Amino acid sequence: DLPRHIAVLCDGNRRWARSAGYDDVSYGYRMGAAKIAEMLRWCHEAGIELATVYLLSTENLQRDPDELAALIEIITDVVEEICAPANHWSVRTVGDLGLIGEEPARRLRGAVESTPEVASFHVNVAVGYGGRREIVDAVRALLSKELANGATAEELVDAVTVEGISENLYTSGQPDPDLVIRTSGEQRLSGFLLWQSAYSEMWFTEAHWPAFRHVDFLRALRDYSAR
Amino acid sequence: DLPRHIAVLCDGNRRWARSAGYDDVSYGYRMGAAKIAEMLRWCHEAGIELATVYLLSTENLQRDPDELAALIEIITDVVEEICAPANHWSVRTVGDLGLIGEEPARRLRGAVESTPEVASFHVNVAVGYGGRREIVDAVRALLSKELANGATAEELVDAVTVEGISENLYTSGQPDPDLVIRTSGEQRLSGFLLWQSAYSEMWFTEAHWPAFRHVDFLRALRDYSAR
Repeated sequence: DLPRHIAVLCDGNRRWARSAGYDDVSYGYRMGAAKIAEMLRWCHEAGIELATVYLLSTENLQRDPDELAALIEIITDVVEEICAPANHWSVRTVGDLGLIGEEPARRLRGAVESTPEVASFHVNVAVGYGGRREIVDAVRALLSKELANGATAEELVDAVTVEGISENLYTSGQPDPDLVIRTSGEQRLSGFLLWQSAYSEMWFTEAHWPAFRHVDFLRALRDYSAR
Repeated sequence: DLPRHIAVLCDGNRRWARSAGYDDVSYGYRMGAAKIAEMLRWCHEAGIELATVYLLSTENLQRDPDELAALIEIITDVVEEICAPANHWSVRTVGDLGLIGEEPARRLRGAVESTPEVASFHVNVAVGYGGRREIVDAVRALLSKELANGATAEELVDAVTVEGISENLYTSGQPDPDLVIRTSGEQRLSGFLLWQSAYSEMWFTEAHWPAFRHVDFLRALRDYSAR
């Protein structure tokens, strides 16, 4: 009836800013960041237990460093606001922080570790995230645990299961995404929460992320309800 | 401009049959089967190199046995027609044929093995297929091979890679889908070609599968191209 877990991909930050004729396209990320905060607030008040925001892809790391640095700092403010003690939200990083750089990773880890584990609203921040690699790391995690418990090489070949992989993903012990909000008219996949979102409802809007409004969010929820 | 690989999901058969007034939902499946044959001709003539058709999922295998019996008969005739040597189409099967009964397994496998290996047009038929289940089996094929190369327990733990899984799936050595077409307005995912379609375009229509027309197929290529 209500999504137990909503996943949001924020497409169209640069495209949005170019439409309005902003020469300086990092501006789009600032507005997208403001919007993420408002989205989490909407989710939170709607009664949704888990929201997963897409903050950074291995794709995004192919951008020009003059703008990537701006984007990395923006992501870090966003996370430090999500983790603010006044929210009392439980926060988890989904992805590798080994790709974003030393000082920002530090700031991000510091912020997320200060949040409670028990809460009524949970947020996953997807940073340094790729879906096929999540799956690969879940398999190696699974196979190290089996080796630690004393499995032989013959017994490992058969240790892999669908439950074992779920348990060893970044989103271990969480519900799978019930609804996947995709924006800027994008009907492409990104391999975001690739394994977990195998059976999620897709919802699309034409609006670019910085232009996403509460009225669009209620449309999303109604459409989910009506399916 | 134009897809190399189009994957198709044929939902709505039963709903279509009940919409037309039939007491027997097998009219929908028989009509879906006609539509598959037509679809494949369209792809071929349009210039598409690989088509993937989703014939039977592991979900579907839980049906009433007498309805599944009759569905699998329809699927078998579908594949036998697809493999007609007039076509000179290359056919692979994608999924566990060990789930559908021995006589259908034999008939299907002998129709496909009779098709050429080198052809201008390739067709995948997905029978007894599941996305997460396909990943698990690719992993176990991977580890099985390297054990046979005399790898140690701890060597197996590290052997799993993205490129290693891409090699051991049912779609081994084939291009990933560019475009994925789903029907009955279902904006779910159902894990069809989960790994391979991580970065594919999705195209949706409200029309049940047995109502699919050449014009929708044209609308799908037009949307794909303009994206």
